[PDB]
Amino acid sequence: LVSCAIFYKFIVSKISFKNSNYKDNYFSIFSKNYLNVLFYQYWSSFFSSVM
Amino acid sequence: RVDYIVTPINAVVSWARQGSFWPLTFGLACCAVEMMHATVSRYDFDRFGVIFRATPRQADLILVAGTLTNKMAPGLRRLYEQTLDPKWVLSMGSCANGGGYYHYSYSVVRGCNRIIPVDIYVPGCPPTAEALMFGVLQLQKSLYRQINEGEKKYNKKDLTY
Amino acid sequence: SRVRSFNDFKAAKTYIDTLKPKLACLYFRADWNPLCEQADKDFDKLSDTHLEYEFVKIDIDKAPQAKGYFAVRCEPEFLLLCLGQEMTRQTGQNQRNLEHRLFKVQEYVKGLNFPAGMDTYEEFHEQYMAEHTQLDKEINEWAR
Amino acid sequence: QNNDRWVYERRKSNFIAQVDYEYFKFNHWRTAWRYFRNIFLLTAGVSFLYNME
Amino acid sequence: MLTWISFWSLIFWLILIILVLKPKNFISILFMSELTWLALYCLSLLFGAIYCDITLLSISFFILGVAGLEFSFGILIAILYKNLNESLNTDLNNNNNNQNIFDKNFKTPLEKINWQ
Amino acid sequence: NNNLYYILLYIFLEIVFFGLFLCLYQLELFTGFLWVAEFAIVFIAVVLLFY
Amino acid sequence: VLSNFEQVNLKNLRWEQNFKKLGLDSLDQTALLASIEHEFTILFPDGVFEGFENLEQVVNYILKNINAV
Amino acid sequence: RSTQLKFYDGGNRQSISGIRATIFGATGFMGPYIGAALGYIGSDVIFPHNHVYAYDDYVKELKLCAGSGQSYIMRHFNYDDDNMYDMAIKNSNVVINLVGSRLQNKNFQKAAYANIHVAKKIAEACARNPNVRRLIHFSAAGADTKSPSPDLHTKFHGEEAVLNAFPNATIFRPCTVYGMQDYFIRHWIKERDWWYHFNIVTDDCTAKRQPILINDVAQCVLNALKLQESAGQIYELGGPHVYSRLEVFEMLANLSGRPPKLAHIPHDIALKITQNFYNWEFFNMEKVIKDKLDLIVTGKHKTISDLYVQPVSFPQGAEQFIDDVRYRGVETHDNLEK
Amino acid sequence: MNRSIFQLWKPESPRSNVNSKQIKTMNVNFGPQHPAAHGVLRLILQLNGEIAERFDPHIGLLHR
Amino acid sequence: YVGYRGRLQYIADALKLFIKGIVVPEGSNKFWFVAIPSAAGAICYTFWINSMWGPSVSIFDLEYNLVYATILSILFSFCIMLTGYFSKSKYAFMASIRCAILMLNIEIFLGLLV
Amino acid sequence: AVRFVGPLNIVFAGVAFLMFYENNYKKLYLNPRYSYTMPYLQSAKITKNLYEKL
Amino acid sequence: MNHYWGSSNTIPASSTQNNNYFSGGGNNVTIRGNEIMERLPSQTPSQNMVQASMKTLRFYRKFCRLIPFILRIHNIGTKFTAQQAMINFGNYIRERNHYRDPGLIDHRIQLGYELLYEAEMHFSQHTILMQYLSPYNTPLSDRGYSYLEKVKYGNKSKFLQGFYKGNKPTEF
Ligand SMILES: CCCCCCCCCCCCCCCCCC(=O)OC[C@H](COP(=O)([O-])OCC(O)COP(=O)([O-])OC[C@@H](COC(=O)CCCCCCCCCCCCCCCCC)OC(=O)CCCCCCCCCCCCCCCCC)OC(=O)CCCCCCCCCCCCCCCCC
Ligand SMILES: CCCCCCCCCCCCCCCCCC(=O)OC[C@H](COP(=O)([O-])OCC[N+](C)(C)C)OC(=O)CCCCCCCCCCCCCCCCC
Ligand SMILES: CCCCCCCCCCCCCCCCCC(=O)OC[C@H](COP(=O)([O-])OCC[N+](C)(C)C)OC(=O)CCCCCCCCCCCCCCCCC
Ligand SMILES: CCCCCCCCCCCCCCCCCC(=O)OC[C@H](COP(=O)([O-])OCC[N+](C)(C)C)OC(=O)CCCCCCCCCCCCCCCCC
Ligand SMILES: CCCCCCCCCCCCCCCCCC(=O)OC[C@H](COP(=O)(O)OCCN)OC(=O)CCCCCCCCCCCCCCCCC
Ligand SMILES: NC(=O)C1=CN([C@@H]2O[C@H](COP(=O)(O)OP(=O)(O)OC[C@H]3O[C@@H](n4cnc5c(N)ncnc54)[C@H](OP(=O)(O)O)[C@@H]3O)[C@@H](O)[C@H]2O)C=CC1
Ligand code: SF4
Repeated sequence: LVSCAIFYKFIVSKISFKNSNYKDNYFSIFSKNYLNVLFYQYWSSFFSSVM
Repeated sequence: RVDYIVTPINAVVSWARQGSFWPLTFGLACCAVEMMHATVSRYDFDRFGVIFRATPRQADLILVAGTLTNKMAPGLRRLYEQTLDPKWVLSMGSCANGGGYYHYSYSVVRGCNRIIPVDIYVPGCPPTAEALMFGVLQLQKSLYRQINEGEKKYNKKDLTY
Repeated sequence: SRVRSFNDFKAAKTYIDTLKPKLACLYFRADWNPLCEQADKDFDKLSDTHLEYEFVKIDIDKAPQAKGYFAVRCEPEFLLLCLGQEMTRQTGQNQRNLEHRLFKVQEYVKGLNFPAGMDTYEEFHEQYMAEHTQLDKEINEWAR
Repeated sequence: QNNDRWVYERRKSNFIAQVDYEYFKFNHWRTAWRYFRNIFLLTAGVSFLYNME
Repeated sequence: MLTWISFWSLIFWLILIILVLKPKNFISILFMSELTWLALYCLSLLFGAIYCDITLLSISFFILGVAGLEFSFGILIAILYKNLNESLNTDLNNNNNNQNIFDKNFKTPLEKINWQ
Repeated sequence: NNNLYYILLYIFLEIVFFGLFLCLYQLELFTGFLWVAEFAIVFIAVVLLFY
Repeated sequence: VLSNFEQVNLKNLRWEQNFKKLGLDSLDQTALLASIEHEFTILFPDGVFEGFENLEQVVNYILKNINAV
Repeated sequence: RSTQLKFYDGGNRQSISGIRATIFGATGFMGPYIGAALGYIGSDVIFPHNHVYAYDDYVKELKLCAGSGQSYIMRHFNYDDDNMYDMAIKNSNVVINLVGSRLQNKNFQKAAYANIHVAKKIAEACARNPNVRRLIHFSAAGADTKSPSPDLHTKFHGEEAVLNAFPNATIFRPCTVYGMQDYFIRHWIKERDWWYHFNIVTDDCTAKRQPILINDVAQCVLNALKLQESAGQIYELGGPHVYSRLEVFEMLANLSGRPPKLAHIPHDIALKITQNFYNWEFFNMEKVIKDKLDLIVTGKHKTISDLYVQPVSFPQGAEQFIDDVRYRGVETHDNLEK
Repeated sequence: MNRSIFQLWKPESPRSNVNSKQIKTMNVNFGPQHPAAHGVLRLILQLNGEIAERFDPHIGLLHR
Repeated sequence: YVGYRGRLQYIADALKLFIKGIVVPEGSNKFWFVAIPSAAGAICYTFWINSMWGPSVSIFDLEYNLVYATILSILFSFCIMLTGYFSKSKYAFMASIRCAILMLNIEIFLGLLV
Repeated sequence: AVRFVGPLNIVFAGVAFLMFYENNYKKLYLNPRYSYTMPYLQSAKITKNLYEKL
Repeated sequence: MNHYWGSSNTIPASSTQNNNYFSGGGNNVTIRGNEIMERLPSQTPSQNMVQASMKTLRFYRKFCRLIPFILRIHNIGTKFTAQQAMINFGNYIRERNHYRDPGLIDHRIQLGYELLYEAEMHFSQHTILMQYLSPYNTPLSDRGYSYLEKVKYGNKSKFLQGFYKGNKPTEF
C-alpha cells in the first residue's frame, strides 16, 4: 500500500515549468526523466513484491 | 456411375441455391427505390427467399440498378470480381441496360454489359416493382435449370456420358 | 595469383565452392559501363601482387544469374569474401581504394582467431538464408 | 530513411532451385525415433523386464 | 517426471529468467510479469492444498488483485511512452552499440559535417 | 518468439495449462476464477497490441 | 542512372560539361536529378537542386552528404 | 478458292472490322483472349459451346469479347452433327478451332475424339462452305505419333486430318502459354499455396520449356490473318529463350520472393497413382507425362519471327501476374504504406 | 461538472510532436457501395478513434 | 415459397451457404483467416454443454455454469476480434473494436447481475 | 530371417508387446475385479451385494 | 504548416515515436502524407512566363519524385521503368511547352497536381492513368510487339503507310 502511495506521489510530479527560456516555442524537446522514474520504480516494486 | 448420385444432388443443390438467393445491397439511381419497393411488404421479396446482403462476399446476385458512369465503371468491375462465385448479374432500368436516357452523354457508360457479364435484363425506366419481381423469378427459374440443361448425351442404358 | 575468368555462373560457383578460398576477390563486370575496361586492367595488376587473395572474374552479360546470386547492383563490382562470407564490397573503378580494401580485410583476418573446427568455408548465400529464416520467414508467416 | 538504412544496404542473393529427393524420408523424425527408442529400451524396457521377471 | 513442488519452485525462477532474457519491450515485460504473478498464484495454491492452510489458499485473490493493479499501471505507462517519445523497445532509446540488434544505426541529425 | 501477438498467445496457453494443472490437483474453483480473471486481461492486452 | 537516358554517350563523358552539352533539356535535367535522388536515397533542397549545372557538382554534393546510402 | 481477307483493324469495338469469325472451344483459358482479339476491332464473333456448368464465368465472360450485336453464344452445341457445324460457320469467313483434350482427361478414346473428330468435322464444314476464307486450328508444340502423351499423340493426327480436309488451314503449335488464367503460373501459385512447403515434382525437372505470353499468341493470330501467305502452313510459337523446368521454378521463385522447394515423388509410382485414380485439374496424368517431355520450338516449321511478332521475355512477362503473391519479409517503412 | 476542454480538443502547434497527429489515421472510402451512403458518394473519411476528422467527398459517380 | 409455405427456408439457406465458394484475400494471412472461424465454430458448438433441462438433466455434472458461460462468451469475443483484425478491412477492424467495447461493458453488467 | 525393420526396431516391438500384454494380463487376472473397469470382459449383472465379482 | 504537403503531415515511423528518440522526421515527398487533402488552394497568380515556367518545373520535379511510389502501388512497373515514365511525361509536357499564357499555365498546373494526388491516393485506376505514362512511339515493356507493319512498309512514307492502312471500314 505504501509503495502504491509513493508511486502516486511520483506520478503527480510537476512536468512542465513556465521558465524564462523562449527558444523552444516551436521545437520539440524530449525529456525522459518522468518515464525513467516511473519505469524503474514500477519494476523494482514488481521484483521486490514477487520475491 | 457418378451420375446416379450427381443428378439428384444436382437437383438438391439447384433447389437450395434457388431458395436462398441473396442479392447485394447496391443501388445507384432511381431504380434503387423500385428495388426497395420490391423488398418492402407490398411485394415481399422474402416470400421467394431473397434477402439482401451488404458485403459482396455474401451475395449471389448483382442488381445493377441505376446508371453507370465512367467514374464508377472500375468500381462496378471490382465489385463483380470480388463477389464470391457462383453469381449472376441482373441489369435493371434503361440506364443500366443500354445507357437509357443518357446514352448520348459524355460521362455515362452505354451499358453495364460493357464492364460486366449481364445474365438478365429488366427493361423499364423505372421498371415496375412487379417487373423487377418477374425478372428475379425468371432468373431464379433459369438458375435452377442451369445445372442440367441436357448437355450430356444418353447412352443405350439412358445414363449420361 | 592470377585472375580466373568465367562466363558461366554454374562453372564459376562450382569452381569457387570447390576451391574454398580463405580470401576471395570476385570482380563482376558488364559491357554497359565504359570503366570496366580500366577495371579489368586494375584487377589483373593487383592479382599478381596479392598472393593471399583468389582473384575471380565474372562477366554479368555472359552469366546473368551471377548478378542476382551475388546481389550486384552497379558495376564494376568488387566483392571480398572471408571463408566465403562477405567482408567488403566496392562499386566503381579505383585501384587505390580496391588495394586499400584488400589490405584492410587481410589485416583484420590475420588478427582474427576463429575457434577450431568452426571456420569452414561457406557459400555466399548461407548467411543471407540464415538471416532470412530467422526474420523474414517469421514476418511472412505473420503477415501474408 | 536512416531508420531503414539497414534494409537499403542489405545484400540479398537470388535463390537456386534444386530437386529434393529425400524430403519425404523425414530424416529428422527418423533420428528422433531412434533416440526415443534407444532411451526407452535402455531405461524402461530393462526396468520392466527385470521387474516382470 | 518431477514432483509438483520442485516443478513449480523451479518454473517460477525460470519464468523470471525468461522475463530478463527476452528483449526489453515494455509490453512483453508486462506480459511476463503477469505470468510470474500467475506462477506465484499456482505455487501458493499448491502449498495451501499440501499444508491445509486457508491463508495460502486465500493468497490467490490477493495475488490476482495486485497483478491487476500492476497491469493497469503497466498499461498506463505503455500509453505514456507515446507522449514521452520513447520506443517500446527500450534498447533503441540509447546509442550504445548492440550486436543483438541487426539494424541499430543512429546518426546526428545533420546533412554535411564539412562545409569548406 | 519476439512477435508480441504470439507472445500473448503463448501466455494465454500457459494460463490454460496452469488451469489444467489446478484441475488435475482438484482445485477446480481456483481454476475457474483464474481463467475468468485472466481472459479479460488477455483481451485488454490484445486491444493494447492493436493500439 | 544516366544509362537510362540514352541521349548521352557514357563513353566520352565530360563531368564538367553542362547538361545542355550532354543533351538534356530542363525536363531531362529534372528527371535525371530525381533519378539520382532515388538512387542515393537523398533529397536535394530546392536551392541546390536548381543550382546544379553539371555532374561534377552533383558528385561533390553527394560526397559531402553523409546520409547517402 | 481465295484466302484473301479484307478487314480494317483501325477501329474500336463499335467499328466494322470485316471479319465474321466462329471460334470453337472458346470456353478454355485461351478462348476469351482469342475471341477478344477479333472482337475489339469490331469483328463479329460466334462461340459454339456445350459447357457444364452453363453459369460458369468461363462461358459468361465470352459475351464481353465484342459487345452487343457482335458477340453470339451458341449453347447446347452438338459435336457429332454436321448441320450444327454448318449453322455455326454459315456466315463466318474465319473459323478458329481451340477444341483440344483438356488436361483433366486421361482417357485415350476421349482425347482422340476431342483432338481428331471435332477438328476433322470442323475442317469438313469449312470445306463445304465456300465463304470460309481462313481456318486456324490450334495444335500443341511437340506433337508426335511417338509422343507418350495421349494429348499430343492425338493432336498430331488431328492436325493431319485438318490439313487433309482443308488444305488452306493454318496450324499453330504454341508452347506453354502463361497468363492470369493460365494452367502454368496459376497452377504453380495454387500448388505452392495448397502445400505451403513444396511443389511436388515427379521427374528430374530437366525438360525444356519455352513459355509464350497469351497476348503474344493473340497478336500472332491477328498477324496470321493479316498475312495471306500464312495459309496452309504450320507455326511453332514460343518465347525468346528456352528454360528447363528447374530454371522456370528458379525464375518464378526469384521474381515472387518465395523460397524454392521441390519435393520429388518417384515417376513410376506417381504415374501409377494418377492413372489409377480420378483426375482433375490439379491432379492428372497429362501433367505427369508432360513433365518429362520437352515442349519447345523446333526448326522443322515456321516460327513466330515469320508472323513478325516479337514475344516478350518470360521474366518480364510473368512478373505482373505474381504481384499479389509476393513474399513479405523485411521491408522499409515507406513500403509498409502499400 | 468539471471542465473537459483539454480532453475534448487537441490543437496542433508548429513543429511539435505532442501537438500533432501521433497516430496513422484511418482513411476509409465511405461508399459508394455502402448501406448508409445513397450509392454514388465516395467520401474519403479520416477517422481517429472512430471519430470523423477530415472529409473529402467525391460526388461525380452519378454525373450524367 | 422455399418449400410449401416456406417450411424448408432454413434448410435451403444452410445448403446454399455450404455451396457458396470461398476465397481468401492475398494480403490476408491464409492460416489465421481460416483458423479463427474454425475456433469460433468449435466454441459455439461447445456452448450447449452448459445447459440444464431439469433438476439434474444436464449432459455433464457441471456446477459453475455461470463461470462456464462467462468463459465461453469471452472466447467467442476473442474470436470475433481476431476475425476483424485478420480480415484487414477497416470496417471489420472497427467492428472488432466495437466488440471489445461491448465486451468491456458486458463484463461489469453481467458480473453485477450474477 | 530377413527383416526390413532393424533388429533394434524388432526388439522395441517385442518389448512393447510384452509391456502391453503383461499390463492387460495383470489388470485382468490379478485384480479383485469388484469394479467395472474392462467392458465386454467383466459381467454387467445387477449386484445385490456390496462385493460381487464382475 | 496546415497543408497536405506540410512537414507535419508525415506518417509516423512508430506508434510512440517519429523515426527516433532524439529527432523528429518523416517522409512525405516520395509517398502520400498521413492526413487526406481537404483543400487545395489555387496556385498564386503568376505575372510572368518566368514564374509559369518555374511552376511547371516544380510540378514536374514532384511528379518525378513520386513516380516510383505510384508505379509500385499500381503494379505498373513492368509496363515501363521509372525513368521511362518520367521521359514519357516529359514528352507530354513538351507537347504543351508552347503555352505563353500565365493564367492558363497556372490552371494546367492545378489540374496536374490534382491528377497526381489522385494517382497517389488510388482514386484513379492504373489502366486509366497509365495513358499519360505510356510511350509515344515505343512498345509497352510487358507485351510482345508486332513489327509486321514496319516490315511490310519499310522505307515508305507515312502517307503511303496510311494510304495502305486505310481510314474507314471497307464493309460499308
Ligand atoms: C471414425 C471411425 C473410427 C475409426 C477411424 C476412421 C478414420 C478417421 C480419420 C479422421 C481424420 C479425417 C481427416 C479428413 C476429414 C475429411 C477431409 C478429407 O478426407 O480430406 C479431403 C480434404 C480436401 O482438402 P480441402 O482443404 O478441404 O480443399 C480445399 C479446396 O478444395 C482447395 O481449393 P484450391 O483452389 O486451393 O484447390 C487446389 C487443389 C489442391 O491443391 C493443388 O493444386 C496441389 C495438390 C494437387 C494434388 C493433390 C493430391 C492429394 C494430396 C493428399 C494430401 C494428404 C495430406 C497429407 C500429405 C502428407 C505428405 C507427406 O484443390 C484440390 O484438389 C483439393 C485437394 C483434393 C484432395 C483429393 C483426395 C482427398 C481424399 C484422400 C486423401 C488421402 C490422404 C492420405 C494421407 C496419408 C494418411 C496416412 O483435405 C485433404 O485433401 C487432406 C486430407 C488428409 C487426411 C486424410 C484422412 C483419410 C485417409 C487416412 C488414411 C486411411 C485411414 C487410416 C486410419 C484407419 C483406422 C482404422
Ligand atoms: C505435436 C503433437 C504431439 C505433442 C505432444 C507429444 C508428447 C509429449 C512430448 C514428447 C516428446 C516428443 C519430442 C519429439 C521431438 C523430435 C524432434 C526431432 O525430430 O529432432 C531430430 C533432431 C534433428 O534430426 P537430424 O539431426 O537427423 O537432422 C538435422 C541434421 N542437422 C543437424 C545437420 C541439421 O535430432 C537431434 O539431433 C535431437 C533428437 C532429440 C530426440 C529427443 C526424443 C525425446 C527424448 C525424451 C524421451 C523420453 C522417453 C521416456 C520413456 C519412458 C517410458 C515410456
Ligand atoms: C451425401 C452424398 C454423398 C455422395 C459422395 C459421392 C462420393 C464419390 C462416389 C463415387 C462413385 C463411383 C462409382 C463407380 C464409377 C464408375 C466409373 C469409373 O470408371 O470409375 C472410376 C472413376 C472414373 O474416373 P476416371 O478419370 O478414372 O475415368 C473417367 C471415366 N471414363 C474413363 C469411363 C471416361 O473415377 C473414380 O475414381 C470414381 C469416381 C470419382 C468421382 C469424384 C467426384 C464425386 C462428386 C460427388 C458429387 C456429390 C457431392 C455430395 C456432397 C454435396 C454437399 C453439398
Ligand atoms: C470446452 C472448451 C471449448 C472451447 C475449445 C476451443 C478450441 C478450438 C480449437 C480449434 C482449432 C484450432 C487449431 C488447433 C490445431 C493446431 C493449430 C496450429 O497449427 O498451431 C500453430 C499456431 C501457432 O504457430 P504458427 O504456425 O501460427 O506460427 C509459429 C510462430 N512463428 C511463426 C512466429 C514462429 O497456433 C495458433 O496460433 C492457433 C490459434 C487458433 C485460434 C485460437 C483462438 C483462441 C482465443 C484467443 C486466444 C488469445 C490470443 C491472444 C493473442 C492474439 C492472437 C495471436
Ligand atoms: C536378453 C534379455 C534382455 C536383456 C536386456 C535388453 C534390453 C533392451 C535392449 C537395450 C539396448 C538397446 C540398444 C541401445 C543402443 C545405444 C546406441 C548408442 O548409444 O549409440 C549412440 C546412438 C547413435 O547415434 P545416431 O544419431 O542414431 O547416429 C548413428 C551413429 N552410428 O545415438 C542415439 O541414437 C541416442 C542414444 C541415447 C543413449 C541414451 C543412454 C541412456 C543410458 C541410461 C543408463 C543405462 C545404464 C545401463 C543399464 C543396464 C541394466 C542391465
Ligand atoms: N498451355 C496451353 O494453354 C496450351 C494450349 N494448346 C492448345 O490451345 C488450345 C486452347 O488452349 P486452352 O484454353 O488452354 O485449352 P483448354 O483445355 O482450356 O480448352 C479446350 C476446349 O475444348 C473443349 N473440349 C474439350 N474436350 C472436348 C470434347 N470432347 N468435345 C468438345 N469440346 C471439348 C473444352 O470445353 P469444355 O469446358 O466443355 O470441356 C474447351 O473449351 C488447347 O485445347 C490446346 O489444344 C497448345 C499448347 C499449350
Ligand atoms: S433507367 Fe430510368 S429510373 Fe432507372 S436509373 Fe435510369 S433514369 Fe432512373
